[PDB]
Amino acid sequence: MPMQMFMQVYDEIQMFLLEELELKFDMDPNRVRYLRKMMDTTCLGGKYNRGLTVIDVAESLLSLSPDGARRKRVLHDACVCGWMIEFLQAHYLVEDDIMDDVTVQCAINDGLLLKSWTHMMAMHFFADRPFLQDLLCRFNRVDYTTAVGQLYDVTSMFDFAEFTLSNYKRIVKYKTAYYTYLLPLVMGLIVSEALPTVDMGVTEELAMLMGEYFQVQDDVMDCFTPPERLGKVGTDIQDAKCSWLAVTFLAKASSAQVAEFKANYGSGDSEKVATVRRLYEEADLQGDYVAYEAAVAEQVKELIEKLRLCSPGFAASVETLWGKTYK
Amino acid sequence: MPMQMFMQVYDEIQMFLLEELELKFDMDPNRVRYLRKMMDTTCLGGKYNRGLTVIDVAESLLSLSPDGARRKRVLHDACVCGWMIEFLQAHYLVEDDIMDDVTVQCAINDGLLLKSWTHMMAMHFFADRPFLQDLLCRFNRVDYTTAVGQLYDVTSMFDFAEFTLSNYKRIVKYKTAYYTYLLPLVMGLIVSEALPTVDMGVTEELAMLMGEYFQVQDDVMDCFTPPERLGKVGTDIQDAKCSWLAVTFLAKASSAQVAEFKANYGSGDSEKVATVRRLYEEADLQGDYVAYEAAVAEQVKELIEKLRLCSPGFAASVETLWGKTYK
Ligand SMILES: O=C(O)Cn1c(C(=O)O)cc2ccc3ccccc3c21
Ligand SMILES: O=C(O)Cn1c(C(=O)O)cc2ccc3ccccc3c21
Repeated sequence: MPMQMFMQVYDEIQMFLLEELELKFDMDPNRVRYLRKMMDTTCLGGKYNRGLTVIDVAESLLSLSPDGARRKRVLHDACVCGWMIEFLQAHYLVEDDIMDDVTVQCAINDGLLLKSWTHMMAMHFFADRPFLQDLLCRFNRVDYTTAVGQLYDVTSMFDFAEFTLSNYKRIVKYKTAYYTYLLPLVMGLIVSEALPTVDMGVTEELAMLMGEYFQVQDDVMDCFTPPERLGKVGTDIQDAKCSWLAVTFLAKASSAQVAEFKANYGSGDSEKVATVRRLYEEADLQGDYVAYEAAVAEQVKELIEKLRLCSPGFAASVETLWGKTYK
Repeated sequence: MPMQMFMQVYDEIQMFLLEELELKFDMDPNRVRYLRKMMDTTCLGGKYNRGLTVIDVAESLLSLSPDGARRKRVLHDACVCGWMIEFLQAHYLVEDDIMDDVTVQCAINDGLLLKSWTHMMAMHFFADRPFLQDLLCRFNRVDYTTAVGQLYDVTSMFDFAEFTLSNYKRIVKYKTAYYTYLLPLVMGLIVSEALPTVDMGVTEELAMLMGEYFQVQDDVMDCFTPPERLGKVGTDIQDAKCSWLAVTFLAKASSAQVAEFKANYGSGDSEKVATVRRLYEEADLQGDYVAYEAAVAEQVKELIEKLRLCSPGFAASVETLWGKTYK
């Protein structure tokens, strides 16, 4: 039911956005169809885990409520919010695709339209909701945060001085955790009108920890999960990314090993990448990964309990989010 | 005084944005300085005619008022609004520079930050102004409009069917007129609290006409003004742009001339570009330019009078905007 509900609302948002262009922005059918296809290609394909998280938070607050004929209103709002994040994520992916000629002009334009669509859908569907101003401001701030996080990530090499766990955490927090973990949880709370009933501190902390757990797992999979299983080719080593593997390796490697790492990192050359993988393997980083992740897991599991004592319905949605991340 | 005032407020906005990053977004001095330099490079250099228009509208409404100790408040607000448009323009120019690798990653990131900065500066400087919500919504809608205009422009060739004056007007209106002419005039009215005292219809019409007059002049200069005088190399012919010259030529050229135009347009080849220039010259389009612009001038001069009979102070600022465009 959640996925079927989410797809049903997508059709509603899409029809609104496309008719608005036709009726108010003087768009020709050809461009309207081009935008329908582009919207489908960029917004549909994934697992929708950011969007579905909004539904799961709202669904937990209806079944485990702190109501009647207005249930379908909360679920609909959860779906528009879910699509705002999915469209913002779609916007970032297009931006990333430019980062790595009418095709370039169209990709840039798609990036701009996807972001503008998040505002358009909010302004229409939530037009007379009292939460509209707070929702717009939290969304925009998270978007700024992400772009700032993207700066810390893209310029993490200037070179190895910023390869620290505190800077890694700074990158994860700003680049990933705010829009991937904090925002879906917060949007599900906004639509349920249950925002001041939860400890934001514990939630922010949980979002940053789950973001950390997810990014650490993502960094490790990028290096060790083969392309057919991973879906794409792992490029963190070549790109000289400030990854969890790099910063953990640099704190436990010997001076010679660090010298060997510095001379081989950030190169497209097959043998240098293999030397890096060999160094990670030999420094028992896959073992350290298990312990770091299990220590994060202990911290996550402890904070969910603190949350459950004041906000039970919310803690069970933060538990399902965690289960998805943990597996 | 306007320019000195505008630069003084830029220093204030810049300091706010940069301190906000340092104190609230955990930014290191190195990146703060990098962003100061990028902000200066992208926002400072031009003639500031969009930004200054906001000041000139507010200045006309203080000297020709429909007040006392709150004069400096209106002028300050006019300067923050002026910088919002200058930053949005800076955002579009960066986006255009990508349209024609840490440099590409940084340009994309700069594009995102410049747009996010327009929201950040508005949310801070106008935090408890009652006009904040209306200002944010009008700004965002104009930004969407521009991206839609950029779609009509970039895909004007699909090929010659869209080379009509009504489509040219559609491109100009959405791509240029809304953010260049309508928005600065509207923002100067918002800060002066004189928005419902003016006929929006006549103003929209004037903005679209001045936008048309400016784009027609810009299109003609791109073709005939030499690179040392123009500042840059004219590429409209090569790019196969839906320019005023192209659409006017296609309505007055003979079937053979149109055939000759179609076989030569949209090519980088020096001889084909020269053939296009020769066709424009031989079809007396520089003569037609004078008559089209003078007919637009007659329409502009007539609408300013209608505006002056109800909103005199506003008409004199729309007159100065016009004088700048006309010369
Ligand atoms: O579908 C996604 O957005 C990505 N994704 C995937 C995936 O199948 O790629 C698994 C998984 C687990 C938890 C998530 C939590 C927040 C956001 C995304 C998550 C996620
Ligand atoms: O400075 C600019 O923004 C561009 N510019 C120029 C220039 O010197 O390039 C002349 C001129 C005249 C009128 C304008 C009206 C609105 C926006 C820009 C205008 C403009």
